[PDB]
Formats: sequence, structure tokens, C-alpha cells
Amino acid sequence: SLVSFLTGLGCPNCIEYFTSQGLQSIYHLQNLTIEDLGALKIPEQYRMTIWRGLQDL
Repeated sequence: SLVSFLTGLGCPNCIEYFTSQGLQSIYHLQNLTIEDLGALKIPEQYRMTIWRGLQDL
């Protein structure tokens, strides 16, 4: 789901950022903040995309 998620959102290149920290679940992924995404060195371009998307779930 994580892999599909980032891909169906158009940012499979963001996958490493999460799996690099041991993040692989969608649950855990939802309670991250916009600041968290930034700490996870995620490109300022996909931050809200992802964040918004995770809010939806």
C-alpha cells in the first residue's frame, strides 16, 4: 500500500525516505506532521501532496 500510495500520487522517488527510516505502514504514516516530512528530507515539492494524501486516509 505504501509503495502503491506514493506511486499513485506520482512520487515513488519519495519511497526511500520512509523505508529508509523503517516506515512501511500506512497507519504510522498518517500521524506524521508537515514538519516531520521536512525532517525526513522529503522534497518540498511533494510534501503537501503526500501530507494531504495521508490526511485522506
